[PDB]
Amino acid sequence: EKLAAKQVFNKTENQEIPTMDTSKSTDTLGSQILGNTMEGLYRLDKENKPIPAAAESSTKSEDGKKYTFKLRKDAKWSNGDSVTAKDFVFAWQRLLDPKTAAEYAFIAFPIKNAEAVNKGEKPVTELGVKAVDDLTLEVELEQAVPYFLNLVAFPSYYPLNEKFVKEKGDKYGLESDTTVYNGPFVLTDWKHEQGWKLKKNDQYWDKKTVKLDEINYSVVKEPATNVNLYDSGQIDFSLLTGEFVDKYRNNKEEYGVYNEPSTFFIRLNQKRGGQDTPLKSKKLREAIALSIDKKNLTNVILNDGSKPADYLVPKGLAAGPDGKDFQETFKNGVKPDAKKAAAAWEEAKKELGKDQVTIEFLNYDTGNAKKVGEYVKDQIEKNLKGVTVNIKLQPFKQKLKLESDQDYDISYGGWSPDYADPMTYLDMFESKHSHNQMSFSDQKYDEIIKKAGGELMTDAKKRWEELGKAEELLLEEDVALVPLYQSARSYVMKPHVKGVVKHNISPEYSYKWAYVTE
Ligand SMILES: [Zn+2]
Repeated sequence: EKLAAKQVFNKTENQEIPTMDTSKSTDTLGSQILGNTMEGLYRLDKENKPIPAAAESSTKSEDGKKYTFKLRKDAKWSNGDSVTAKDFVFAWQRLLDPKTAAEYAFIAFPIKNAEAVNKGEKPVTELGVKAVDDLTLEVELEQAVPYFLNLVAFPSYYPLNEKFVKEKGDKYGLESDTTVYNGPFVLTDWKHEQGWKLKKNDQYWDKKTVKLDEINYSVVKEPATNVNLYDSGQIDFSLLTGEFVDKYRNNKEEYGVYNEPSTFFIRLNQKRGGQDTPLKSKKLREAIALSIDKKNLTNVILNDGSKPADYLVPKGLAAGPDGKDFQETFKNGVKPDAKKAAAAWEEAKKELGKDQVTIEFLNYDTGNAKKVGEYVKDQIEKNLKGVTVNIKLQPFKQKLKLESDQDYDISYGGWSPDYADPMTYLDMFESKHSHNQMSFSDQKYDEIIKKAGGELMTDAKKRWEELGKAEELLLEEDVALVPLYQSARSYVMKPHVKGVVKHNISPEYSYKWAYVTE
């Protein structure tokens, strides 16, 4: 295993990075690039376990509500500034400051006074996080969270250089030269919708461990172009979907499958801007959930190890107090049936006072997402005779803004867990939660969801049954959204590229331990 001369890793992504502002990032792509150009207090190691990163150690109080983090004196930002505990004070106050309008403010609510800060009841200075020293960060929690060292390894908890963010203002995080880096790599040559480079950060304290000199990224939206780039040696890595999986499936040196605790689904928006949509109809939402044969979607279109899913909480995310997987236990979801779909759609005509309906289907502009869109559109139109579904392709940045603004009717999207617990899928759909984005509201659901939260440390077992009935109320009774599949990424990786880590929680990839052999 001899090191090569060129420590260069070439890949593609099929979207432009939405933003490099840590406080406003909502998505797995920004998380990937931030998770390689920043460093939180902790990071996930090669087997997804939280280890000291920007902190060199941490202590946990008797009652589990106070944390003390000890930082590295030699840690520096890419502009030469020392990484201080005040960078953690600033970043966390900025994520929660109402004026920031951060859609991920909620992931910091475990911090003391965080939700009061985000509501605007107390000033940001009351946030349960203090810089006693340049190298000592103490953090007070509302209550004990056993996976808190995991949460500080999540990108929304990454630090920020206040002086740099204040100087760049509203340009902060939109450009590679308007972002500053405390991670293993720096972001350079960020050509919007084209590509960007990760270069080894010479100002990083653990630069001795980083072997890659650069990771090159191109935006490529067509799987056929990705297979050509890989075969010609232009790139070292490619996801595989559809017919393109068949060619590589048998190659034990290069082919892998990433089995992701992650699900894709159709969002049903009940209120577009401030006007009701046909999706207010419980019978229409039921009819859309019954009309999609998911077996043909995953076995022919995806073709990559993805499993059909009637459930939202993915299999292998978390296990209960008896060690049984959450999704194997409850097996929640509506089972598709074309005939039940028709009969529920007949009922839906009376609820709405219409026999013909036009719903806009919001979709990614990538090659395999088009085929998924056309399949679902053909399934709904075929089984709900009189429904017109108009597909709208959008790039990811623009698609995420339409969703957060609720300027859509139905949307195809996916959720990657923020933590190894079903609440990361379920909490989204409580009334007025940041990521509902479909004006779905059920008082029955909100009560059960928030009961499960204080209960984890007290009555963990009752909580497990509570969340199972809550997903049941959400999928089968209310039919708030339509799950499609549990994701599994097919890929090829060149044999000479070693040590690349796939994670269950974002950042999805770490490259700091990756190296190239000959
Ligand atoms: Zn290579």
